[PDB]
Amino acid sequence: RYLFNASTHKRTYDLVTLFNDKIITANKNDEERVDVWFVIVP
Amino acid sequence: MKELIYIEEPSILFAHGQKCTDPRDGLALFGPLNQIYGIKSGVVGTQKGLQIFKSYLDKIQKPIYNHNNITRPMFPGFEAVFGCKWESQNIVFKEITDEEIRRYLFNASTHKRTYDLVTLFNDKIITANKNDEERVDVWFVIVPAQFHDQLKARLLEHTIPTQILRESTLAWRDFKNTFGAPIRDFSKIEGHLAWTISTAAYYKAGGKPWKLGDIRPGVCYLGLVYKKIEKSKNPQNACCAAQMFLDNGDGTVFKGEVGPWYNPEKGEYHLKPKEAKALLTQALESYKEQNKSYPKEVFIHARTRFNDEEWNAFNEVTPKNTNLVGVTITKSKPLKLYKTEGAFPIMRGNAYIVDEKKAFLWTLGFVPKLQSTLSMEVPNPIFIEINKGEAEIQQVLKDILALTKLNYNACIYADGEPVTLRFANKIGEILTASTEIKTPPLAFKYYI
RNA sequence: UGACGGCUCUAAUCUAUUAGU
DNA sequence: ACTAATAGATTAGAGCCGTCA
Ligand SMILES: [Mg+2]
Repeated sequence: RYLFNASTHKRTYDLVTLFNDKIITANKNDEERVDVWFVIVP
Repeated sequence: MKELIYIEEPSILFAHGQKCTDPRDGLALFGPLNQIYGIKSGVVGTQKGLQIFKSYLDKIQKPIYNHNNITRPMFPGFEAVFGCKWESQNIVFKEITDEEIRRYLFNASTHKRTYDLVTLFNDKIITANKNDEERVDVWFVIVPAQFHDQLKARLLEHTIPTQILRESTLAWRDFKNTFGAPIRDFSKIEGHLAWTISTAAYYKAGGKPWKLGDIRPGVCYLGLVYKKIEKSKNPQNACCAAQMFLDNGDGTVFKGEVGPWYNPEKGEYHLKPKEAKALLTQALESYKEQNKSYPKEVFIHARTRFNDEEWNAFNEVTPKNTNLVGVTITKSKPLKLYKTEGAFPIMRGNAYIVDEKKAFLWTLGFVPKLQSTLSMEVPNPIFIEINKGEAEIQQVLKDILALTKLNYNACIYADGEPVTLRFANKIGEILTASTEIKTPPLAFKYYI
């Protein structure tokens, strides 16, 4: 949800952990070979 | 004086969503399922390896024949079967030291020489991957024994596909002996060699040749195996699980659960009580999150009878409405049969039921269309037993045969044992080379 | 390590008992 | 309460050799 500009450390850490774990799991789990990853952020 | 029940052979799928039996027929007729626009290679070794590999690669593009094409279909051409571009004008090459002062490798200190050579190769590959701008997909290694084991173990951390080919495999023409004859004559199975290398290269580049389409939903397959290791106190750890075979709304999956759970005892090949829970706990959620639902029915394969307390612990661990069955497969059981007439053996797919649980099954019987038998001599059966669990015997007997053709490392018509145990065994010896590996990857590409 | 199969020798724990200091 | 010697019956490594007359 919205936690204001405060807790900005947690604010960036949560999102970056989510994206990083998603990318790492995709790289180490899926079978199809990929070359580039285009990240779309709102 | 008992009738033997015959089970019809299952079928596989190919391009355009159509069915067939032999993978080679589908390849020569419809090719692969998914398509990759091409592959970019990369080679390491000596310049002799470079010229030999280039010569062989340009030899592949033209069709080749077999001694008796009915026994083995002909190879029509790499681009014909696949249409995937693979040329000999896009190869990168990193030179190796060639003076080779340590020419005494085969008769010297094994550990030091192996560590030095594997360090050299791995460091060169890492430097090439982390420095050069040009992209790479696979790597072929040519070398002129506890040797190939360490090569993949250290590189497993960096998630890079790899392949190794013997120096005598490609240029077998001049590989003569003291008599002068080739030591590994390949004058009859060159087409099948091309088949095997081409399919291995296509898979390891990210292409999926074929998938099953005669499977039922709500089922999961699993297997376990044990291997011997002695470092300090002989901890018979093993317990290297494999296979998941889950089914989402559409598709096949071969991730599996990996990690060497430890059995500290000496001869207790039976699983530890503490480690048992973690295996099923790590197996369940992988299917759950992909398919959004729990697996109603599950399967367990093995190769050794296990005690009761592990089964109990699994029973409390397993969720509601899930049946647990442990299927034991044995290969060394003398049940030599004989066809009454002719110089010719029995078919494949014949099953013999002795009781409610135990059974004898054949896989190495002649194909009706191959005009010959896979086994060199009269084949021997395999024994199937159900230790614990309640289910229908007939569907289990027919279902194992469906998993006798998913061998991606080769293009044989079928393999005796189901490839689940083969995958687990293959993971075993390659994951135990180095004990410093943490969180191993969950893909079959890197170590096959 | 091309991959499969058929073989050939070597080793080892778990039962249940005996002889044994 | 553990140390040797005979069996039945499981259970795992390695090493050769052919490739379907
Ligand atoms: Mg291989």
